[PDB]
Amino acid sequence: MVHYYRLSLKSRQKAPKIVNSKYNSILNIALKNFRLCKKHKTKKPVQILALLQEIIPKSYFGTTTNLKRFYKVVEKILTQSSFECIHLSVLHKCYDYDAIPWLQNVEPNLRPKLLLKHNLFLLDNIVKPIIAFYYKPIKTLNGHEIKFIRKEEYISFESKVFHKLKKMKYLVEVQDEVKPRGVLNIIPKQDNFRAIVSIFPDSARKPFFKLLTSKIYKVLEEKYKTSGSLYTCWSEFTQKTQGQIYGIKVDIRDAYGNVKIPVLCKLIQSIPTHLLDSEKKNFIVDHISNQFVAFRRKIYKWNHGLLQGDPLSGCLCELYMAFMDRLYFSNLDKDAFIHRTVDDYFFCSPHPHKVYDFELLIKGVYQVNPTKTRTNLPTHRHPQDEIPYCGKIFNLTTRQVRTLYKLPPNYEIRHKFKLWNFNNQISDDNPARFLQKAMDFPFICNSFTKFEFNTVFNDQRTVFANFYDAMICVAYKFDAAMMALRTSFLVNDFGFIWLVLSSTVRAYASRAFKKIVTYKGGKYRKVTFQCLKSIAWRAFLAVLKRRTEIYKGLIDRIKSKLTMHDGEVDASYFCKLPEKFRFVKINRKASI
DNA sequence: GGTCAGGTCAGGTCA
Ligand SMILES: [K+]
Ligand SMILES: [Mg+2]
Ligand SMILES: [Mg+2]
Ligand SMILES: [Mg+2]
Ligand SMILES: [Mg+2]
Repeated sequence: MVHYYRLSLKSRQKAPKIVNSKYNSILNIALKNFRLCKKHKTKKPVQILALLQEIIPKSYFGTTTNLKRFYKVVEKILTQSSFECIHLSVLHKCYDYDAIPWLQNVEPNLRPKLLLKHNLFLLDNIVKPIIAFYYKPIKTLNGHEIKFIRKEEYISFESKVFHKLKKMKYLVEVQDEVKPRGVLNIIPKQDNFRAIVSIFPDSARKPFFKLLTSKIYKVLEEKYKTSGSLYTCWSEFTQKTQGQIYGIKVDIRDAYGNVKIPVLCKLIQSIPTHLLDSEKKNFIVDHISNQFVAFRRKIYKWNHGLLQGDPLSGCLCELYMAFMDRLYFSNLDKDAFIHRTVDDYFFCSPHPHKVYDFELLIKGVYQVNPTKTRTNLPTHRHPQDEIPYCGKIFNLTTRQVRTLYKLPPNYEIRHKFKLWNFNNQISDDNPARFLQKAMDFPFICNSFTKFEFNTVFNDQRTVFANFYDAMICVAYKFDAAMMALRTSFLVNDFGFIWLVLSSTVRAYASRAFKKIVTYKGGKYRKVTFQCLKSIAWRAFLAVLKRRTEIYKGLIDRIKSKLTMHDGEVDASYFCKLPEKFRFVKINRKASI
């Protein structure tokens, strides 16, 4: 059946004027207060919990323990992440039914269900609605994190930039009631406004879009020869060049916006008809040449480049950019190294003047964002030996590369992991499936690759560092899952935890070992399987020590094989958790 | 049973 209740406000319901006859009269006073609360002054200092304790009479809850149990899930909603869920069970289970006065008159057998129902009501009709009334939730796009802005200042931000967009031709109204492709959302991006579109779901045309994008990636393969895998690029470049590596990374400003629809349409028509049929060709071009979008119940045309959020703008922008930089890429200096994922260029060469020339070559052809550009060039004001590109960190001097992590200060790492799956729901009495499914290798698979475990251009100690960081991530995921077990499963009778923990350390060590042996490097000495597993456990402890009273049984059990080969490993790094992970917030508390 | 090939689901990466 269904054992999950979703935390997102999306599923909320607009409160009725009166209680529905099914629910008890008590709720109405809450409802009344809610209306009063909505009418109440919209003071900018606002805490959802305080206002919420006023509108909801405590008498509904009866005892303070019952009330606190309910406001715990309210707090969870205030601190929610995308896709997060709780068990519906938690809304009735372990509630002191003797305290609830209105329930006391009713027969005990029906008390849970009724309670459940009523609790459900108050969340969908009051809690989620009032939160949505005072606050607006926007995805940070860093993990599953959700930032809560005051509704007023978000509407002012979105309308400010909406007028800043109507004034310029970027957004016009074509006003012929043409069907909206999707709804435009404006979601803050530091300085930039990052305007995107949530397309409306179309299942009938989705296979056609997939066919189209497949054909376009095939024209990118057949023509404009693939630039090559970044791993082998870096490998051959570091092996062939012995001198100091000078490199620059540049971020194209509004890569999708500044594409020219006329040029891209006439480029789409250029494709030979056997690789793309002319009827399909015409579809591609009139799709991208006519982009119609619904804003505040109004429809507008988008005439600035490729609309972001489309199901065919990515492959098209790649087609455009890759064709457009063919001249440089086709033949450069044999010494030189260049690579672009999408909108992000990375160029390294022994000769500094060449890197300088490349910066100015790209800067003239396109308009860049100058804060995002990173280089070790002496002429630049803040040269760095470590340059970040494609979710990795390349140190040009050391020639070492390490996984890049994006953890702002005060960031709560629990956001990074999706523990709840509404399509495949685990019952509350099956904690083992939840914890296991959380610890399946697929989530860290990206970091268990050649790039991070190769020793061809990576030092052995840097291989150790990458694996240690990956295991730290795994452990934070484990701890988050444990908290989820305690918050919603609430299964106190749990001893299966250690089996999953140990099995996962074993298996991840095996995977990293098998990928490390396959991509043996010249810098490779001897790499223990045993001390790799031991490093996994020390990485765990670095995280579990953050909640040592709650975990002390487990951590003391862990301490009782940690045997660490080669003198280059400092070994201080493995005992103390890295500085990046020390300040991430592992306790959730309502900040609104 | 042991491979494959297709398909599906899942969680992660990049921009
Ligand atoms: K960016
Ligand atoms: Mg970028
Ligand atoms: Mg960009
Ligand atoms: Mg991660
Ligand atoms: Mg997915």
